[PDB]
Amino acid sequence: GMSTQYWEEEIEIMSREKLQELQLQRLKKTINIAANSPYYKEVFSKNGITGDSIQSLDDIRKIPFTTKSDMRANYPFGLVAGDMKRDGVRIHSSSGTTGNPTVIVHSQHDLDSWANLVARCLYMVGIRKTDVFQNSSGYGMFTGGLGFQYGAERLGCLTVPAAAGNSKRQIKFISDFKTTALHAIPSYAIRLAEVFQEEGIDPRETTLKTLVIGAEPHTDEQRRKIERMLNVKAYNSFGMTEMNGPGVAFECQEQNGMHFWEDCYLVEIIDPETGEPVPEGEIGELVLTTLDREMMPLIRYRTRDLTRILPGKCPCGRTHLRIDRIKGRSDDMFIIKGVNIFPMQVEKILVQFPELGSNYLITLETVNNQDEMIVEVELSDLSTDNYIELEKIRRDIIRQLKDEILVTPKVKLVKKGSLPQSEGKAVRVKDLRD
Amino acid sequence: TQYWEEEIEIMSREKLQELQLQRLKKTINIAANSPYYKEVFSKNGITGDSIQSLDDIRKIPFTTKSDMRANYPFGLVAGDMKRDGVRIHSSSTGNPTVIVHSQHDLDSWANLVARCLYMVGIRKTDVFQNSSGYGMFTGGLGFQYGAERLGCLTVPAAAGNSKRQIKFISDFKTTALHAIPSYAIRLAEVFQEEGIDPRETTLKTLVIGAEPHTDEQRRKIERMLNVKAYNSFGMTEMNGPGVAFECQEQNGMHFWEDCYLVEIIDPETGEPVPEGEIGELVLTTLDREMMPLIRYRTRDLTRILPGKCPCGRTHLRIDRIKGRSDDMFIIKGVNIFPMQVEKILVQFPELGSNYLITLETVNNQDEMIVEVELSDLSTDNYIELEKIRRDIIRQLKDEILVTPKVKLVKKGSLPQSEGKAVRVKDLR
Ligand SMILES: Nc1ncnc2c1ncn2[C@@H]1O[C@H](COP(=O)(O)OP(=O)(O)O)[C@@H](O)[C@H]1O
Ligand SMILES: Nc1ncnc2c1ncn2[C@@H]1O[C@H](COP(=O)(O)OP(=O)(O)O)[C@@H](O)[C@H]1O
Ligand SMILES: [K+]
Ligand SMILES: [K+]
Ligand SMILES: [K+]
Ligand SMILES: [Zn+2]
Ligand SMILES: [Zn+2]
Repeated sequence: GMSTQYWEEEIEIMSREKLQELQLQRLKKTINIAANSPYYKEVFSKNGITGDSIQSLDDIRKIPFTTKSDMRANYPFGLVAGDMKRDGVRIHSSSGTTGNPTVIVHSQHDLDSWANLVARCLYMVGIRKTDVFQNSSGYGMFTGGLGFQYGAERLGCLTVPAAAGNSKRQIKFISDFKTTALHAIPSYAIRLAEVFQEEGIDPRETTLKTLVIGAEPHTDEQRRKIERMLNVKAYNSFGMTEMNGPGVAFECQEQNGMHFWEDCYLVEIIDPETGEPVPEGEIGELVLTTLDREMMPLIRYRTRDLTRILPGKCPCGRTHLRIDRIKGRSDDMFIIKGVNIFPMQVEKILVQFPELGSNYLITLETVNNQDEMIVEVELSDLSTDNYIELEKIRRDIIRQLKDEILVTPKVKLVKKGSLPQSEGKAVRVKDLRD
Repeated sequence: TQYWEEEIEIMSREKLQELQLQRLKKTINIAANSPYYKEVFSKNGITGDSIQSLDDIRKIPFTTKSDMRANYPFGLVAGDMKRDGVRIHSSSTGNPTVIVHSQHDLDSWANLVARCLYMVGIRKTDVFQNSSGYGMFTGGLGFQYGAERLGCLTVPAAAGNSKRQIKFISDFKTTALHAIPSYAIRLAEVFQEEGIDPRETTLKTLVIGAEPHTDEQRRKIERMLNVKAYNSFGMTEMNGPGVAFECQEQNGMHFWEDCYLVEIIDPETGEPVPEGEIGELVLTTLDREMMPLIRYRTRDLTRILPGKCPCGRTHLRIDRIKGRSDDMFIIKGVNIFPMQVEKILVQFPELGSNYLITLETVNNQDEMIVEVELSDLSTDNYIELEKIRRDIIRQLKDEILVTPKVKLVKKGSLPQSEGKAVRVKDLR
């Protein structure tokens, strides 16, 4: 607190009263912009939302929630409010070809606001322009790639856009370029420490000092295990494509709850049953409204993430609220290797193969500290194929699943009737991870 | 014509040489701070007064790939990397080359890419899709920063997943696409597989590079997708994309002489070739500060196309890159380039674009086999296709001065590489 350094001091230690004043000003601006989108223009017309409906921050509960289903219904540009042809500079899309994915469109302002938030996060945990920042996140459509790339360049780091995979190349970059800061998912940070030992390098004696980990749920003990393996300080990083990507919520150097940047997001913790705010400090669904987005703002978006607001002031001096770890979700979505997957994406691929039966089972396991996804599917006794032909089909199933869910799964063709008789519900994901 | 930077793109040759000399002296003074060029300049008596004319650059020795491997990773870094270094890129072997950029270097690079896209008619109203690999490879971030700088609605699709590439083009109404020539053909084939006419999409402009390709292969891509395709040159050492680029005349690639000093040197003598002859492309960065490169031997073989261009731009044009020095192979003591084989295969419409040259040793003698896929448009029978196969062997024996074995294979039988297509497989 007495010796804490801030990227934007005036905003990061802003009084709660002036912070709420800033939220209300940006909330009115966001509602007036979103009114230009075809989607929110209909929502505001149906629910009588005018430019005078929002007079306080509590007036936001007048607006209905925006769901993933509504965004799929208005795919691809139903929620675009700005001039996409003149001001639109980027699209970020979620995985899939069997269904309508999620699309977020950004203007140059939106990219700058997003890069500033990521720079604010990196600076908060002690990362400076003198640091060598390596990003092991996937690039392309994944917001983790370009998100940290623009943020680290904005801070002034010597960036190493390593991208995903190739552990031996990740270790080569750290050794040759003297990397000090690394962005990786918790499970891959353990893999890199393992590969360091395989190549005869002490993972505790590298140039690494700071680690940024997120994208998937992990315990505080898992993080402390990563800190001991690599002799580093690891910080929890939260974000999602709908909210830009990285830079949404981030731990401070106290490593106790993730500070949510309330100047760019309005945070609500909602009871998934009633749809009403939970008692202060209880676990509920995270519902978010963008406050600095102009091309495609999102109002009261149901993340389906479950968390709580941690009570008490933080010793770092920052007044922005802190959320607890995200330990689960209120929908059927699962995360493997940091990638979000829906079970229907797997089913929509399997049904295309007449050699397969309708009964399938997706099992998630931890092997050698790395996450593995196994897809068991029964064979239809209609299959008039031998071993060589069925094995060629199995490889095609792996290929079509890899293209759809963006992770390589293990496909096992099992005998008809071998898989256990389900309760008759769509619950077909058996997670066996700790 | 419409220009991104009119004052520079149609600048008089006299003022363009004046600009080159000013930036050449600056580059030499900056590079003198690097451990590598500090030794090179001291050994060769290169001072701040050695360069008085653009011809005085021939006082400085060449920088090779071997020199960069020897000084890997930061032996040629001239600026303050800890303070001002904002990115490291790696080329696509042994230890890959490393180029370190400052914020100035990234801005100069992004500006050159936006200048290129604007030259071929791409505007902020276009939807730009980049199918280049994203990460250490300069094609990803290089075209991303350029297209955003111009103001395009960018689609960072990255490499692979053809079904997803086609979905983005259909749903986001993509108008401009960056792809390697071989992948542009793959996308057109996948369009047909998914029941979409590849000639009836929102695509208007294509940017193709990385792979050496013939003009006829480019015209084939233009007919498949009903687009205008433009040749894009670049390399990690020279930033990446935005180095050289065709104009709307599609006749030679304009080299941006405000950021690069171009030399065509004879690999034997080490002297400049007679004006317009084929030699090794030797390049010097003019607007790089963190890690400038002086007289770098690219290993690329090309020539400077003579005459001014009808587009009005005064920047010189290079011909297509016939091939790299490492791409060349030796069979029966005869030097042969893979592009010599491709230039003959493309003039047969019965053949596909996918081919593979395999080199083997049979009975202590070297043998050269050329596998080439048949196009689905071939309505010819056995006797007619065999007459074509004999004509292919004949025109090849006359071109490469060696008799090869030509085998017409089924469409899709030859392997497709993830990145650049592999045209030569040496098994000796
Ligand atoms: N730090 C984190 N801890 C737990 N879950 C996280 C964390 N960061 C992200 N997630 C999960 O990932 C989701 C965001 O996924 P996504 O939009 O695909 O972005 P990304 O490319 O980073 O995975 C969140 O809604 C949440 O469920
Ligand atoms: N337009 C082009 N036509 C032919 N060859 C090209 C072209 N662009 C690049 N190349 C080749 O690729 C080399 C650069 O490769 P590299 O630095 O690894 O970049 P990249 O990631 O795009 O492959 C050049 O030296 C040249 O041999
Ligand atoms: K730096
Ligand atoms: K995730
Ligand atoms: K645009
Ligand atoms: Zn704090
Ligand atoms: Zn021209």
